[PDB]
Amino acid sequence: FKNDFNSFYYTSLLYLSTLEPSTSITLAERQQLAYDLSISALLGDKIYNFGELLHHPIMETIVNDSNYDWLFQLLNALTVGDFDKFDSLIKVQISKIPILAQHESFLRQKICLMTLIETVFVKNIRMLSFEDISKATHLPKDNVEHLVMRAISLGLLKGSIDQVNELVTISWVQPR
Repeated sequence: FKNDFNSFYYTSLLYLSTLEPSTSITLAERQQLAYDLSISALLGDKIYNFGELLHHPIMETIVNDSNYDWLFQLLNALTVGDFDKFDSLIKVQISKIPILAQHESFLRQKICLMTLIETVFVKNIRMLSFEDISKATHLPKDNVEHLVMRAISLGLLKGSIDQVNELVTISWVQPR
């Protein structure tokens, strides 16, 4: 309460940083911390990388036990923008989990935000069209403007939508 998930995630990582190697945390508490970090990233105002989380040694505690394999594979599918893997898990894990069901549209938007931002970064594209973005997000061209506008609200990039032309121009973006 009176927090954001990116902030909770950061405090959660910082707690590992402040602890001595003789950690009070256990394997069981690490499984819960790995889970909580990941749910926080899945709902994160500021997580865009995800790749560091997906390989942080904290996660060894769940992947080696298949403890939260569904959550891990969901955050993996976001990390690579793999809509088919994401959709196959979303088709089950949203329905079974009330927090994720409340955030169903946040999950499906975060993959879309991230897929575009990665594309713009790695392919070094600086002008795009609503068509290409719609292929990369599965939103219709008539709605995709609002998704990419929200990325600028999140402060991830410096760009301008050119919706009258069905276009976008980016000029800076956070590294993937």
